[PDB]
Amino acid sequence: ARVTVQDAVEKIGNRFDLVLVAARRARQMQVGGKDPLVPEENDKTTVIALREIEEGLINNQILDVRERQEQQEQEAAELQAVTAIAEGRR
Amino acid sequence: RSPGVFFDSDKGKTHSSGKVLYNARIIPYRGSWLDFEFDPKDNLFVRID
Amino acid sequence: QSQLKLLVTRGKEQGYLTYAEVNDHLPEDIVDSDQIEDIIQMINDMGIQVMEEAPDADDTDPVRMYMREMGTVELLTREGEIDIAKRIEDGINQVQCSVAEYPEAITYLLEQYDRVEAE
Amino acid sequence: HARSTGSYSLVTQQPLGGKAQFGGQRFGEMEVWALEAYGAAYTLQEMLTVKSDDVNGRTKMYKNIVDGNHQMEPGMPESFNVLLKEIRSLGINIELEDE
Amino acid sequence: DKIRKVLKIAKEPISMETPIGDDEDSHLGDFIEDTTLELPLDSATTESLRAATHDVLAGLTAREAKVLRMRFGIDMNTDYTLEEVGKQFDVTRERIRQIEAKALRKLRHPSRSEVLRS
Amino acid sequence: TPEEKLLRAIFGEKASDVKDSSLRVPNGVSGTVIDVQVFTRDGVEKDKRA
Amino acid sequence: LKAQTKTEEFDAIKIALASPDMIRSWSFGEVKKPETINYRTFKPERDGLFCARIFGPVKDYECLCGKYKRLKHRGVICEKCGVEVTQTKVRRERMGHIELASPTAHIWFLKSLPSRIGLLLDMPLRDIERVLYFESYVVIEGGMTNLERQQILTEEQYLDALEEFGDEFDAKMGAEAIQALLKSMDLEQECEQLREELNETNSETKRKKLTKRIKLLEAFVQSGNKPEWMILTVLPVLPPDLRPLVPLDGGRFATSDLNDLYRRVINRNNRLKRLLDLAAPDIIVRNEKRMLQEAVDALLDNGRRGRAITGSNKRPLKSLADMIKGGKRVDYSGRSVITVGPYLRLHQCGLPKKMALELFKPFIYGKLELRGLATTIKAAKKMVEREEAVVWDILDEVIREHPVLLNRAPTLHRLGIQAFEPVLIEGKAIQLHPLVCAAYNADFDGDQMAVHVPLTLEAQLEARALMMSTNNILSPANGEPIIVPSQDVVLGLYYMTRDCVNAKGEGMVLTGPKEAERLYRSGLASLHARVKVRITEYEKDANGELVAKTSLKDTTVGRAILWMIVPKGLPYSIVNQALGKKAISKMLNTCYRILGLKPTVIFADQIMYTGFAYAARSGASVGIDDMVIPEKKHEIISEAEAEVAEIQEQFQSGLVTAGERYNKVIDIWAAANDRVSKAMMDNLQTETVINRDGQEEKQVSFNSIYMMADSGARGSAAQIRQLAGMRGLMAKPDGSIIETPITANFREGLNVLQYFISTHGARKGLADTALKTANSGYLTRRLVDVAQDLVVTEDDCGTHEGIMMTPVIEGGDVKEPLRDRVLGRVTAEDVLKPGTADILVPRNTLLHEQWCDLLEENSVDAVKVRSVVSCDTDFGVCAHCYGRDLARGHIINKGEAIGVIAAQSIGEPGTQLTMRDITGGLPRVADLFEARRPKEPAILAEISGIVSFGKETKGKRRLVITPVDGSDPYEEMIPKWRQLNVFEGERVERGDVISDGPEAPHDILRLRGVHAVTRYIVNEVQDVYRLQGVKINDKHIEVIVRQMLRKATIVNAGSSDFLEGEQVEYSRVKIANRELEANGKVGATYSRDLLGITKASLATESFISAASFQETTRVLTEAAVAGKRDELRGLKENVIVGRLIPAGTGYAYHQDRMRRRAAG
Ligand SMILES: [Mg+2]
Ligand SMILES: [Zn+2]
Ligand SMILES: [Zn+2]
Repeated sequence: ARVTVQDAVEKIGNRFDLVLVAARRARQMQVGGKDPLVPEENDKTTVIALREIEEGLINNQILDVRERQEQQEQEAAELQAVTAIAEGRR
Repeated sequence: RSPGVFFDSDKGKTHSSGKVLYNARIIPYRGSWLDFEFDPKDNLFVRID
Repeated sequence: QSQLKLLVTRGKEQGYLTYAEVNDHLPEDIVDSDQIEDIIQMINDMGIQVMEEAPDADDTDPVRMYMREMGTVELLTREGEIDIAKRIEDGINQVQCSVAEYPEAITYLLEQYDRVEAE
Repeated sequence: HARSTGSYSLVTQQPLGGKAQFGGQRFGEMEVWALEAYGAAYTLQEMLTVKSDDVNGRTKMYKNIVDGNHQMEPGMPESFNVLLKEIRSLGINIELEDE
Repeated sequence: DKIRKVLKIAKEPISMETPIGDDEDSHLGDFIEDTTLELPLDSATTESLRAATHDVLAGLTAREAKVLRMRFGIDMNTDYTLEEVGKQFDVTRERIRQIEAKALRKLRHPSRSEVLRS
Repeated sequence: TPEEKLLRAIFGEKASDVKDSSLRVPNGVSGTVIDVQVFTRDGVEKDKRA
Repeated sequence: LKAQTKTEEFDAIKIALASPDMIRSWSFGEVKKPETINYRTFKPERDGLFCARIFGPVKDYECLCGKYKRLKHRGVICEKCGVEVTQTKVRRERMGHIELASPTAHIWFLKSLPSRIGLLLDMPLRDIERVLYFESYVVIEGGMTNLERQQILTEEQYLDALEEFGDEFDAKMGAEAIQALLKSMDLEQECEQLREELNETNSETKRKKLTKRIKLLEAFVQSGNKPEWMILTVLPVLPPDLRPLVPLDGGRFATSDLNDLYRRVINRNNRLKRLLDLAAPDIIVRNEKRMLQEAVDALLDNGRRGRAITGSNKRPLKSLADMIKGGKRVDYSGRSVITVGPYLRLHQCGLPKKMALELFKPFIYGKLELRGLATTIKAAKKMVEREEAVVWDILDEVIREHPVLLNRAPTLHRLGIQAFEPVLIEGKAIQLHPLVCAAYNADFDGDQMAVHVPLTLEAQLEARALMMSTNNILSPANGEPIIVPSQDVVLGLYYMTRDCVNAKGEGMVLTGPKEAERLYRSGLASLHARVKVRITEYEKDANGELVAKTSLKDTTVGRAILWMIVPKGLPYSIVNQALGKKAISKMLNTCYRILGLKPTVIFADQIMYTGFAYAARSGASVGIDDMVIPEKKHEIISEAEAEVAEIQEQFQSGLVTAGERYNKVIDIWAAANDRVSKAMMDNLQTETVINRDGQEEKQVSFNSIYMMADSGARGSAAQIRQLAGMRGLMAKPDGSIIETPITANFREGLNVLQYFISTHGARKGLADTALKTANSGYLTRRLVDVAQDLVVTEDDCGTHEGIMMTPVIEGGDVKEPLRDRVLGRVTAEDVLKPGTADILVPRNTLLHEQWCDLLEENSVDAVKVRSVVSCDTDFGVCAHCYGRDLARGHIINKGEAIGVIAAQSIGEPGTQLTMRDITGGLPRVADLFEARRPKEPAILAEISGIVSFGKETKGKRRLVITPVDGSDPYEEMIPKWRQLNVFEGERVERGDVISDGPEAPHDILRLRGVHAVTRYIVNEVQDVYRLQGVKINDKHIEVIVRQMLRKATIVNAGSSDFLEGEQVEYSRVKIANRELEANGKVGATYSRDLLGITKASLATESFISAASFQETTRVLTEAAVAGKRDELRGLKENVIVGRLIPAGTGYAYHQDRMRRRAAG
């Protein structure tokens, strides 16, 4: 996708929303939990995210949902500390 | 512009209607400007410097 | 009348905003840096209605206005000056005597002198 | 000419040089037209703040670059903060209220 | 020389708003660079320097890290001397200087702080 | 800064109360010196090279 | 439960007056001394303009004296000197104040066009308000006897009036007098009584001043500001760093002028304070008070009245206002001279090694310390400073898929900045793709371009998905391709066609690719013969896919091999059967509309490579013998000079009108010029003979020069005609034409005389070029200033109305058709069909579906289409109503930025517009947009009635026409000057011509209709683009016409107050919310109003936006009087504040924050 990027706007209209979502994903790779889906092949995270959108996986609703499950994983799994702090100030 | 005196044109529309309004000017080498110009009513005016 | 009629009828709209025109068609002492901004503000921008706000608004210098009030000479002679000076000394003497009338001014000065000699 | 980061004027924290490096390229009105048309919000965003005259921003974002984090973290460019004080220096008051 | 210093007080002097190269449009105060600010490069290295030292004192012992840290006064503001450190560690003066020199001995192979020098 | 104070302490202080402002050839260009010149102040110790 | 008291996110900014206490809130101390820096220690004085206790410390964390040094005491002040030891930037943000003795008038609210303090008080500016506060004529402050309430008295009048009454009407003079005047003023009670009195039995002889002030008085009281704040008692001080006195080189300090100002105001102020304690002679103190006035007024804003000089400079001093009244340098930047790079792709550019090294310095550092190599950050710097081989490879890594966008000097349109993928090149010059070299309008005369590095992550994605050159295939102005092959390549593909008879020809047939082996292996030529081969075509229909079609066509060697480049689809062969000229781009366009992006992009690289190679193979040159003169030249010239000779002899013997024989002999030479021009062209065109089989035949000259002209590549008729023909009629500085055309040509010698004649043409050519080049941008600024705020929003609304689009027909008496003006256009609603059905409602006319509008024959030449002119949208533009025309093929993406793209496209071709019943040129375009009345405006019938004379010249007067019918009459005024067009008694319609002259758009919009006026503007502005021959879509003209009709004027009775001319934005949104709110009778009917670009742009919501272009001293002032607030949606004002642009990549951000600001 190092020359459009046109195949991606087809999967999600408005080239602007495309930039927002792919950068969102590209941010996920560059710093934090990487884990791309399409093989890297020596490409920057800028385009790796786009390769995914073109491939058909990782959209706007997709990312938001995995964020929901991510929160339910960070929160629900480690609630033993939170509840312990809840009894702190009664 | 060369010193001395010359009568300038100012021809064409200068106040609508369109009527000449010729004007003279004296340009000194070391001094002040001395002008003489007409008006629509054909009066004569002077501009010192 | 003069300024109002000349300004309006001429400027319609003078095309390229002929500034160097009606400014000569204005009275009073010319070549000022005060009357300048008051013409560049009306012509364009808020046209039509601005040209009616101008006349209704038309219906200067520190030093020149200072010499004006100083213009009130009221100069003096050796007689005049000494007269004024005499009234000054006259006023002053009555004040001190009025102060001398005050016993606590003497007693305080006395109290503060003993303070002076006490170092 | 080419410039990553150099000196800045005391008055306005904008890039300038000629003593060791070269003062970075000038943007302007003609170019901000183009960026707005494309929809390059973040490019114009950076190109107006951290990339130019954001005191804390440029340093904050440069550290993020060497750390390989990108992002941005912008802030009010001093080319607007100065205006607040210059306007406030006059009898007129401008305040940037929350919501 | 007294006369020389006198001439260094003359004139207003010049104002920044003065046009210079007569561009579009020049002002003397626009060429004035800032020097109180530090280069982002310089600021980045200082941070990495903090990380460098904060990581090197880890490969040291407590009775050696605290010794090096407290003497040259780092990450604790007010730096102390041989006595104020010799009192808090029983053995006074020479003993603590012995350890202080031993820690410096340790830093003769790592390259991190070496290149950070220049 | 404390960390720097430690750093010079580990590699030798020599912390001169002087800076540096030597005239250096700007990065990129390169050539050969064909003439040097020195205009000394009238009342200043002239240099060896001068 | 928020109420946070920190520097968080703000949704709006407010502007209003500042109370003396308001100023005190910012005060971190009071400047009391004019002293700046020490004469010896060079240290900040005690309470001077540069205090350390008041403002900030000099050094970062050490106090003034030195009791405290390091970070130990960053929150505690010093013992010996109250110096808060934090930063030095504190010295950059701290305020401070001076507290004057007697009050002082603010120069702005005093003398800034309308006297705010006067009009609020109803009182003359430079007349009465001057003589009353300069201590000249004392004013009153309310009296219950004899004296009114605001009359002006002299000293004599004062004591006389005082002796008569006194001790019960006390009224001071000067500054504090106007204060008590503004303070005593009751805005509330006056707002009532002004409403009562200015409504009682008064026609239009008063309503003017009545409506004006009552709206103004109502505004100020509701603004929140108390008129007390008008003249300040406490003047705040600017932070020191924003006006420093920094030592330059070897002494010689450099300060700002504000220090001169602040120093003067303080000195004059203290003398004032000292005199208000000593003997107080009225003349001495009053003068000093006037001098404080002078000082303060000069510091705030010089302007204006003499200009305070001093500072040794014969130039004035830069006051506060002058420092904010009326470019943005950036890091990570560079520039260099550009050079062509044929070996590149369409998404690639040649970026120099040393250039790219210093540009990605922060990226190289990070990646180095990331991999290993460098032990630390400072290790990397020393590592790249010593360019160490390995570093270059890491550089090859960081620029991999990191787009860098290029920029040229004159950025007229969007294609001024385009992104590419960085390619390392051993050189110090920047190389560019020869296709997008036209979009930039860039040549290699020595032109130099700039480069920028998208640092931000999404800033890279903005560059790749938008500003990347591969996404900009089509022009935003006109749907046609912009990266279309130019001179070198096109002559290349033209040389790859051009069927030449025989000459190593013959019809030896094969199958495509094998022919390539034939061409390299000689034997056969290349431009022959024709010859036949097997063409395997591919076409699709209905269910798409691909349908093969092998056959045997008669192409040429060139057409055969060139076919290999052509993509999978396409009509095939026939696209190559023609040649290379304009269809060279036509081929590219069709490929894009039938294939897509990628197939078209690669196709361009291929067609580019092809042209250059085969053109290089061709080797077309230009020897002196390439430009052949006709033999009949000397013949034709003699004949013309024979004819003109007969005419001069006639003029000699009277006969013909000698007054205009000049015109007729000019026609002779003009005919003569055409004769040589036609002869030269017919000769140089065909010629040749060849020898096909049995010899004797004719084609077209292979005369290099001709080939270049018959294939774009900078070669037009006029230039050619000057090469071999003759330079025709030449202009004279007078503007007249010389009656002796340059008979000779550039092929021949040129006499010293005729060159000294042609020198005038060149001078006025370059010079006129210089004017219209800057005048073009002068137009674009106005176009953008008014339009750069509207963006396609609320998706796609309802509504069906829209201008009936029809082919621009001058064919009434000249025959000239153009019917492509509907494509990518959204249908109004099922636009009929000679029978039934057909076109849908909102179906956008496809590129293939407009070609279907020919299958319905020449019968259907009228279709209603949704336009930005209509569209019942609110503060934006419906996506459907717009179209699609971009570099992209679909409809405009929701939240684009129509305005700027529109303006750019319109003011881009301004470079090629010649300034002058036909004005013509760029100036003509301006007048249509400004909506100016012609020098001889025609007249129209407002209401349809029966025409009759209304008292023949009985005024005044001047004729009078009165069309009365049905009910009520009208009396139009004809000024005798200029005739008529309708006799008495005749009936007219609603808007008929009765002057048969130039039409005024104001009347057209006002009477004829909105569709009419917009149709007029578009079809009249286009007519000046036809002549210049510059293609530009009608949409963008419609777009600027959209907000060219932004506001209107209401005429009836509603929640809005009648005479007020308000925009249909608030109007429609409020009239829709009144029919079903309480009653439609609490609202009126409005009326669209035509206002020019400037007059429209003048009006805008943000006060920050206005302060951009228009007079800041005015806008900031008036917006200050009423408590106004920008909040905060505009583009321009949201740029200077330096945040996300409410459109494009943003938009989503603003919408979320826009809805977010609904809780409170
Ligand atoms: Mg050029
Ligand atoms: Zn102190
Ligand atoms: Zn719509």
